[PDB]
Amino acid sequence: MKRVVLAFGTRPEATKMAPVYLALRGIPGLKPLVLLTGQHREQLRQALSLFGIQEDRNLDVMQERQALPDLAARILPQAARALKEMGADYVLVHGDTLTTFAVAWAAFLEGIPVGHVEAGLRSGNLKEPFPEEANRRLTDVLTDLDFAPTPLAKANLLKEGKREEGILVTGQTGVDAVLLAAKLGRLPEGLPEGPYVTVTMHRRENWPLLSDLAQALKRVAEAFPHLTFVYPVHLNPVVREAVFPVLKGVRNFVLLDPLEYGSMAALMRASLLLVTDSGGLQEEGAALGVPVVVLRNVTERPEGLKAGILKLAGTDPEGVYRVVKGLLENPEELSRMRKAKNPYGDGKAGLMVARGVAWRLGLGPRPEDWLP
Amino acid sequence: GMKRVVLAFGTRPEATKMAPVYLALRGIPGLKPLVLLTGQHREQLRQALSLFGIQEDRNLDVMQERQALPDLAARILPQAARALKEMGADYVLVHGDTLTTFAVAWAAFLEGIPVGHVEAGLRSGNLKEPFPEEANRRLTDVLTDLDFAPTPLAKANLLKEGKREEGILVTGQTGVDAVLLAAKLGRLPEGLPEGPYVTVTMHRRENWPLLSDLAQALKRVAEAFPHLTFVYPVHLNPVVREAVFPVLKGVRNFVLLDPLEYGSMAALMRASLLLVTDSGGLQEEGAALGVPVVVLRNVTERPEGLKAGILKLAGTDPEGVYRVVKGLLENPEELSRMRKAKNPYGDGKAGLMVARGVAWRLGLGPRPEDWLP
Repeated sequence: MKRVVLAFGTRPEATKMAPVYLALRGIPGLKPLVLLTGQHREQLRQALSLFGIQEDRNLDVMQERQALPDLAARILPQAARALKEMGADYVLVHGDTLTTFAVAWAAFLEGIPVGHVEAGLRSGNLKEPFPEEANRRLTDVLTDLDFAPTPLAKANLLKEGKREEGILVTGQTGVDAVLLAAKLGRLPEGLPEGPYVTVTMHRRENWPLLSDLAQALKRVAEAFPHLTFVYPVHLNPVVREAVFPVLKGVRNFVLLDPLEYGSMAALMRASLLLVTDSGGLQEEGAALGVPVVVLRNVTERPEGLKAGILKLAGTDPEGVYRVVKGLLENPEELSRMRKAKNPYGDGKAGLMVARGVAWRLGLGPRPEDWLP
Repeated sequence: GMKRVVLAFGTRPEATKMAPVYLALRGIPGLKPLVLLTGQHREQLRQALSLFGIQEDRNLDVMQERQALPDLAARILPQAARALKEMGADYVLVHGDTLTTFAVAWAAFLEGIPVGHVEAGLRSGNLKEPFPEEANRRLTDVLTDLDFAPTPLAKANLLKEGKREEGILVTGQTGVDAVLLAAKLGRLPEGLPEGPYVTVTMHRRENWPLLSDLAQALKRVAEAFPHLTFVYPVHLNPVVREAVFPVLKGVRNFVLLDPLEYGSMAALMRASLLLVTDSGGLQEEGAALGVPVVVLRNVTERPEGLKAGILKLAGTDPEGVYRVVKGLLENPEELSRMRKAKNPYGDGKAGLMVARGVAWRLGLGPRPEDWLP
């Protein structure tokens, strides 16, 4: 039995790796194992529990901020020992954290092949993001197999000296993850009957406009009394103090505290539309086929704005009210959005990663690139 | 100067190639070079830097015992970051492909200090061979602000890894500068007869069994040139001495010495009309000094030298060696052409180019022009 160790330390990483773990379990001759490398073991176990996954080993790390050189030095030796003791035949890492490179380097120094999930993304500037851009580039120098989420990612890797045979375009495992989480998660309790409209103004950008936006949300809720608007506020002093004094009295509105990945996925899934200012929650909406209205007017990947998935409602208070209201009064246009083709993946990226690993371990054939 | 440039290295070979850079930096207004030793033999490296008149400014704390790679890197990283920050480094220069070199470069990067990589770009194209050196150099170059490539080929390798043109400078080898410096600072062996001299060196293990025959050929050469003194620092290996001593001891114009130090040997070669050797390393040293070299081999371990006309092959047949060496010593024009041949490794000023490259990055001067082969 070949052992494949997935090493990660944050909840976002855990959710993106869960589909990979699940697909590996379905391959004969392979056994997936999880090595936690972060802080907050309870939070990670909770995140993994949504998918019925428990870790196999945990590294010993400090619970607060540590100087980067000290963090790397603390992870390296531990990681090398953990990977050898776990009997790893292959190691999968994800993302661009310092911890991720340290684990990849430990594996390489121990002669264990490394696969990098969601690899190839580049800014072209080592000073931004710091030290993430360097972390991912360093990690890719050592990778046996790069799992690029897009054709562009593959192009980047090819310009850095990576061989085509060592690159597999898989699409985003995040797509697989949210689709599954939507089914596994449970809606917030106590919520009224639907239809629902999920609202989440997370971005710390619109600090001032936050109030005006809330005023617009109140008026749209009045324009749609037969619709329930669920809004999980970040219980932040600056945020709460700006939205609650405006929405608290709206019987049509439901204010909740931050939700967990599974619950938020289920809520979005059970919603007719998503109103947000977060790029992350916009991509999840795309995978779920849920229409999204971004409270912006530019920036980001026009991939989704390439018609379908999302639409911009600008920052203008009155403009937003009209954009959203116009949509909720146009459901059949919202139907055109839900049927939009997902440009981020087919929900089988996790399976492709697992098959790629099986191929490297001589257990199966090389899968073919995912095509948008 | 106001800006501080830390050169971090931990082995004698690295110190030798970095010395020319250190001295060139000391000559640039607004810059002050500093040395951070990163190896296991402080006193040993300390003495090596002595020849060049360089002292270290700080040393990392490294175990003497062998250690697993992950543990070594972990041991180096934190203290390196702290040392570079406490030394107030505005720029860091590293050399080589060791694990420590990458650990230092990563420490500098994490502290936000630009890093320059000397003699960068050489690749094997295989992460398994050499291990972990190929990985070490590729990792180091991901983080480098300026790569100083010894050759156009090295530059081509760097571009192939995503490095941008503006971030690469072809400098030639600082090793050339080092020999010239060592020759100038060194002193010839004591009590030598009045010159001219011919330096002789034979120690290629494969030539071992031919040493007696080759020594006899050299004895014939010495007898044919009574006015020249042949100086031969003989290696300590008893096998070598049993072969050469009985033949060359007692030869009037042959001087047999014990192995010389880097500087003393460079000085001897510089004072010689010709170098006779079977060593690739010494052949390259002769070329740095513009000293004609005759190689006692049937083929060269590098085509560059032969192509450049800096060396002549004499083969290993005794009669042939005599004919070639005697012929060359009686052909002043051929010897002259060899001394005037363009060195295919560097122009002896690679250190100055590296120094100017750093000054340019720090906004203290224009970008130097690339060395041309």
